Amino acid sequence: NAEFVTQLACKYWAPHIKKKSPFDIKVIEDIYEKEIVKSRFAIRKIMLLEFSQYLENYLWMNYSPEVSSKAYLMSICCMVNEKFRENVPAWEIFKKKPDHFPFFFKHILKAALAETDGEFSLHEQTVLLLFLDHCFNSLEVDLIRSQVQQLISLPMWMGLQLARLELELKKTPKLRKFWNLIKKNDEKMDPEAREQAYQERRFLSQLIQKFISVLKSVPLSEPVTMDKVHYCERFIELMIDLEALLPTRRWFNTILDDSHLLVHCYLSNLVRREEDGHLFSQLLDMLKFYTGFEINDQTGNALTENEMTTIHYDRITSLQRAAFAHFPELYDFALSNVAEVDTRESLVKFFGPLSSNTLHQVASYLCLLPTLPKNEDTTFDKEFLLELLVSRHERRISQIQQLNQMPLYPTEKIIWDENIVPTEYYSGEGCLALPKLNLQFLTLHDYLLRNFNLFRLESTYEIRQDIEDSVSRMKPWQSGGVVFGGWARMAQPIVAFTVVEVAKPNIGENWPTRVRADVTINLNVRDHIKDEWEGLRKHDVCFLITVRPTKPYGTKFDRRRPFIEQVGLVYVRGCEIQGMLDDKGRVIPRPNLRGESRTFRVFLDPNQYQQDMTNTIQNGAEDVYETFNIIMRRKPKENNFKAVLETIRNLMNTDCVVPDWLHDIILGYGDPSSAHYSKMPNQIATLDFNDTFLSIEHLKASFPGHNVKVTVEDPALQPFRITFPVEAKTLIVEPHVIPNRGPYPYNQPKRNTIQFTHTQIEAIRAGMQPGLTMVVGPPGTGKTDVAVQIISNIYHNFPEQRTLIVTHSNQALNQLFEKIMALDIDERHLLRLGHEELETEKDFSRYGRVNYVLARRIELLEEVKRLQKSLGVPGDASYTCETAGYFFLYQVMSRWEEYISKVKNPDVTEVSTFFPFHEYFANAIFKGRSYEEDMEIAEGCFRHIKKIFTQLEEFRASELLRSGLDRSKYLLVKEAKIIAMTCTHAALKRHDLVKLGFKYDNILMEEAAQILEIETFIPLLLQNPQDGFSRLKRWIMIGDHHQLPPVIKNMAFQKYSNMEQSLFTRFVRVGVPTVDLDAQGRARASLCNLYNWRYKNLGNLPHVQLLPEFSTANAGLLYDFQLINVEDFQGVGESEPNPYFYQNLGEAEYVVALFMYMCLLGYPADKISILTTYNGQKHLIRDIINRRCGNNPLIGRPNKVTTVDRFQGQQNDYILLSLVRTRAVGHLRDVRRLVVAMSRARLGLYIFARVSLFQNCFELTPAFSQLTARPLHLHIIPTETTRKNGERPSHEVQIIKNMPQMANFVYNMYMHLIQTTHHYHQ
Amino acid sequence: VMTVRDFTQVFDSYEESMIAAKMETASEEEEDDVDLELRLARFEQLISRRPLLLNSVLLRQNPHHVHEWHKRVALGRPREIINTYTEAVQTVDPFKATGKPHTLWVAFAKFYEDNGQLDDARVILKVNFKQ
RNA sequence: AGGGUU
Repeated sequence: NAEFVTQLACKYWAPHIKKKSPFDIKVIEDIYEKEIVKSRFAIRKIMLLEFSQYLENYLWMNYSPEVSSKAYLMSICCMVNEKFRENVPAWEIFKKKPDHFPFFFKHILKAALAETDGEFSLHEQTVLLLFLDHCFNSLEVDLIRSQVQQLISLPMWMGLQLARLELELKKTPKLRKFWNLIKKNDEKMDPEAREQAYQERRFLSQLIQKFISVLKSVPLSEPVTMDKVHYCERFIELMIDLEALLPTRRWFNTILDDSHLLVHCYLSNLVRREEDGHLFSQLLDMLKFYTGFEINDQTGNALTENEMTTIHYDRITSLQRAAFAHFPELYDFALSNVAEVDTRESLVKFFGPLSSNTLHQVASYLCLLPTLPKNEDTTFDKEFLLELLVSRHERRISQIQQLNQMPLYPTEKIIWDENIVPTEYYSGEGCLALPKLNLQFLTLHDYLLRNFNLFRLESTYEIRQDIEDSVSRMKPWQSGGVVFGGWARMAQPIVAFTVVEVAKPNIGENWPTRVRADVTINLNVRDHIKDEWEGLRKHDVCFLITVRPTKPYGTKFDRRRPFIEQVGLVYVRGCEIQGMLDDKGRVIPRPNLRGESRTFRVFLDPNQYQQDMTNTIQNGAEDVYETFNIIMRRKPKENNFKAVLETIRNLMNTDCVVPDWLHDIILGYGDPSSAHYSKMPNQIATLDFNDTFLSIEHLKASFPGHNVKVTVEDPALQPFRITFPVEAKTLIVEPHVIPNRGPYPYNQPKRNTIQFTHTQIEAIRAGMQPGLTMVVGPPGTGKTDVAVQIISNIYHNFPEQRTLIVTHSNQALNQLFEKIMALDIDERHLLRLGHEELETEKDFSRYGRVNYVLARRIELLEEVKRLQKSLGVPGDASYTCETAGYFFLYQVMSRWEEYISKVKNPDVTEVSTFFPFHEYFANAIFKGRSYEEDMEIAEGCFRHIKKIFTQLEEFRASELLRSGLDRSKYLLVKEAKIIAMTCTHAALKRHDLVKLGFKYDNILMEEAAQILEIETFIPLLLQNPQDGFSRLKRWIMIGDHHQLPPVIKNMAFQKYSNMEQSLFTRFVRVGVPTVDLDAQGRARASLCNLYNWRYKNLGNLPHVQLLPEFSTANAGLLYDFQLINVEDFQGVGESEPNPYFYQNLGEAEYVVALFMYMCLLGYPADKISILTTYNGQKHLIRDIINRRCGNNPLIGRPNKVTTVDRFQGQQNDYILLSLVRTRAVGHLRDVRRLVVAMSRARLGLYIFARVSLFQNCFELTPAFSQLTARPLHLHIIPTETTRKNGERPSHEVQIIKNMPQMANFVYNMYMHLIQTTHHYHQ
Repeated sequence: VMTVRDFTQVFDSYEESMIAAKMETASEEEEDDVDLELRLARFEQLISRRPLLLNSVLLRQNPHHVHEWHKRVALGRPREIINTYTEAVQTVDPFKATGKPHTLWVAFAKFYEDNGQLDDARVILKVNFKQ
């Protein structure tokens, strides 16, 4: 009934249909019963409805209390849930018309609590659970928060057992007055508002009771309906999210504990079902982590180890009090030591023998259960009662100890578990046992662990995929031995394997500190492969694999079938290369080894080793480490997972000392603006802006809302210092003079040439101040110029404050260093770290910088020699940095001090007459005009000489350190003032950097919205704390959250967990104030309109507005941009020759034909790049390029043929864009992908798509409403330039109405050009 | 190599420096292992330091090192409980620990003191084995 | 992909 839902849409609510039939309630009723319910909530049906804008155009705007029904409520929730599944804005229509949302919300609550199997089915109530989960996860929306407040505030505690409430009020006496105040205010309520309030206050506690009864209805072994399982799963998901967010946790945690839900769940039949309850069990483990999380519910602070111990001690103590006073049969047990009594074992020993009635009575004295009336039997199971008391009082290991026992490699028990390692096929219909990234985290440990686990799971999934690819290729067959029918590049048969070291555990740990093994392979392979295997280096991670093949020899493998059964997968273990052995038995001027056998010494995960050994010793399990028969290596650039996890673990272990003005914002709570410079207590009043402003006019124009007062009236005297107040809109500007640097005018400093806008100035100003500076920089708004100006200003204002620069890509680093080179920054203070093709004019790597220092030292020591001789000092020996230092103090400073004593303690003539360095500067002095002038000229000469000796003193280290590595260490730890690297490198090298004693004061980042959350956090901690506090003074982040996010290989982790969300993006969402750059300078204003709607006030720079090059039309094309409709070609639109390898022959051929048309017009083929949203189409366009252009002299090649995602930060003059899709919109619905796609062109953008499909997409409307304002048929001018954008053309305009007509035209045009011309490349 | 030892004496003359010194001793530790025992006699930074001392005690078969390690753990109620657990697990001798707990369990007012005393009495109470 | 004195 796809024609049914669509026809309804067209009639009643579809977009781009002028007139619709009026609202009819029966449409909602019919669609819900016959389309949604009857199809068993089929995802494709729900998608069609959602995409057709059912919620925005029919459901909500026609919703009222009078028309509300079951079908109406459910339909709204289905649409909202689907929007979350598709990661599009879910709440906008409610925000537009908020009036009836409170009524709607209250009735969602009623429906959720409705009797099981009653009016609402269990699936329908699962849908409601998920919807409510989205609500609780969306408290940033005022409309939602105002409804949810009453469900989760202190008054919810009226759902507590009366004894537990009193216990809590006694525990926190200050709570009682607030409790009383609530009871008083309740009196002022009318009877219905009171009843509504009480129902809301009891909702979550009552929801728990509903869950518990659903859970209990699950049989142990008999068949169970999946709807019960999924309800229970979604319920625990809700519990986790409520518990992992402080505002929802604050009061609800006590409620959850009072209900004893967790004990119910661990004793349940469902967890005991190994297959059915597996996901439920994993969700349960997550919930347990949070119900016992180490945080104070009221203060929100993390609990110390002492506080934890006290909590545990106090519980035992109160249990012993009750034991002593009221238990005789167990009276002897009470007398037990608290520690002995506390272990699980001791507690079972003491309380296990007791009757159900006695245990119930014990629990009642702890306010855990109601009193058991005299002579009554308890209704609770003994195992419940026992587990209740035991679990509550047993010793717990801390969160840190728990983390420190985790292996860093995935095993075969993890790699194929799709509850925690989902495939890319994950629809989003079920939930996963995964952490979620949104806005807030409980503590730093919570924050770090969520990122740890999310990073861990994706890497494990990738490893599993790699293993499947390489192990399948090896074709493991039975021979009871294994024979490999194939070979693999990335995996080899193991010839020998031996554990060679199991070291003793460190104090406080139960695992070996180090496990090593020797693994031998036989490189009977192609020399290319032999070289790659010998290319393995220290810290490279490999996987050790055990297969016991299931198939006879010759049996075909099917990749579609379950991998584990196919090859007989038994074990997977990770390892880390220490080094390859040489023929002297040494772990590796690398040698040339002989033969084809190679042995590698590797590290095994010590925690995994202990667990396996324990399993072997205790349970007779076979020794895993005697079974490996395959070893697999990976691509180094895709194989950093283990190092990153270790770094995260180290960060968790350390005290994580981040700036106190950052901690709360990082965790996402508290005032998002509290780190803004205007709110920093150490805000600096006066700043030297140096070369930031080109003139006093530029400066005045840079501060629109301020009154500028200059300390000097003469306009000819107007670098600038600016003083900021603390009338209060007044800036005091002081012009000053750069100190003379010597008699060589070329040694005057380089200067900034960029006339920064007032907005760019606000960014630069903020970056110079202490605190958090966030800059949102739309395409081409000058992010890089802002960055280097901030860096330059910090460099000059705060010499020996060191700046750390972190980017995502090496391209951004190339751009920064390029612009840095044009500014007044000494290259000896620059350093670039990396694990690369040199793209800058100078080499800023450790290698390049060591070499510069060495070469500069030589030149400077020669200057000292020349100075020596000019002074008539004898001595033929050359100087070292050491003797140069002696020379400066003894020969130079002495002469200068004597000189200053004469002329600065007074004629113009005596400035020159007594100047001690005439001969040295003969190659270059005094003007004899005034004293002040010549004196400063003399001063500048001394500064020139002093700079020589300052550098030589810095360079002495290269005389004390011979090796290039030690020399590079000196530059990194001491000499450089600006140190740059990628976030990737920073993550890998943090351990080494901290060990070196790396220090820095300021961090600047670019591409910030492209960097993963945890890889943004790590660069904050590349150093040790200073006197107990972070040394970090500034944090500048520059990025664009309206462009593409960090890349997540498996998009299931984005769909469920929002793992792609950068820290930058989270901070913007949290509400951290941003500086939004508002004037782009790389593309036509006309093209800028296609994306500037997305940003705050994004306009254009003057040169874009005024330069001819932006108003000159594109030859042979009427419009500078067009959207071109492309219907079917030979009955096909989009095609899929391989699964998900989306293509569109009609579009591809048209694009190539246009490219050919342009080349035949004389376009620079290199100035054209071709983009598409799918890799399948990319290869197809390339295919057609080679098969149609081929060996054509008149037709070149486009600079690139690639995807939009691979063209981030890149551009060309002309972009040819293919959107490919005809059936569904696909991932272009992500507006960020849209914005990037709309902004890759400087001068020309031509898009080929099924226009109708994308027009219907609500999120894409602001772009496509502009694109469809122009014809959808390509307007060409084939006889054409100096024609301007607006002027009517002096040639014929022909309209190409389709691709075949174009391919015809281009053929005829070319056959006319082959006859009339002849070009000649060979 | 000697210089590190010289530095250790300087550390001995004197928290982070204590960490550097304890790491210097744990770097491996003969008579030095017993000396760590001196560190247990003086101070332990965290259960982990105490755990390392316990490991040294485990490493040396003779009883006194283990007794010292247990004492280090105590220095209150939690430490005493840990010592009691060690005694329960330890079958080596009842004398050293006997007196320890006696004076250690003289800071308790009630029930557990009488009950605790009874438990101690219970713990106290071929050929010899038959007798 | 890393450097030094009886």
